[PDB]
Amino acid sequence: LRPCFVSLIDESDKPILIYVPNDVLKYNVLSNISLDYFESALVEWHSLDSKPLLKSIFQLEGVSVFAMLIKQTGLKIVIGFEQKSLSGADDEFEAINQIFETVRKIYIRVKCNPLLVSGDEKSIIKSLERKFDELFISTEVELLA
Ligand SMILES: [Cl-]
Repeated sequence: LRPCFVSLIDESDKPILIYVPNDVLKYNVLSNISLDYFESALVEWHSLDSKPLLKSIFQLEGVSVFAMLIKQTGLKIVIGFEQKSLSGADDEFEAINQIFETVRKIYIRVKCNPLLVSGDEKSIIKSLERKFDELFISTEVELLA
C-alpha cells in the first residue's frame, strides 16, 4: 500500500504540500480534482458518529484516490494508490485508514515541533517530506526487486 501521492490542504483550501514519494503534473491534477469534491454541495464528508470518514472519491489513470476531511480542524487529506494493486478487502481499507491516521499524526507532530513551530513554512514542508520519505519511499533493495 505504497501511496502514489499524499496531499494535505488546509482549512482555507490552500495546499500545504503535494508529496510524491518515488508525473508532478499528474498528481497536481489529481489533487485539484480532489479539491472539487471537497467543494461539492453533494458530498457527505462525515459519518453519523465522530470517527473521521475515509472516502474513495474517484479513480483516474490507474490511481485510486481516497480522501478525508477532519471536521473540527478543516484539514483535508488526499491519498492516491495504484488501483490494480488494490484487493478491496476489509483489511486493506483498514490499512488505508491507518495510513490516513499516521499521515495526520505526522503532520501535527511537524507543525507543532518544538523548533519548527516558530520557523518558516519552507522548513515545515521540508520536515514533512523527510517524515513521509521514512514511511513511504521505496528502498534501494525494494527498487531492485
Ligand atoms: Cl488536524
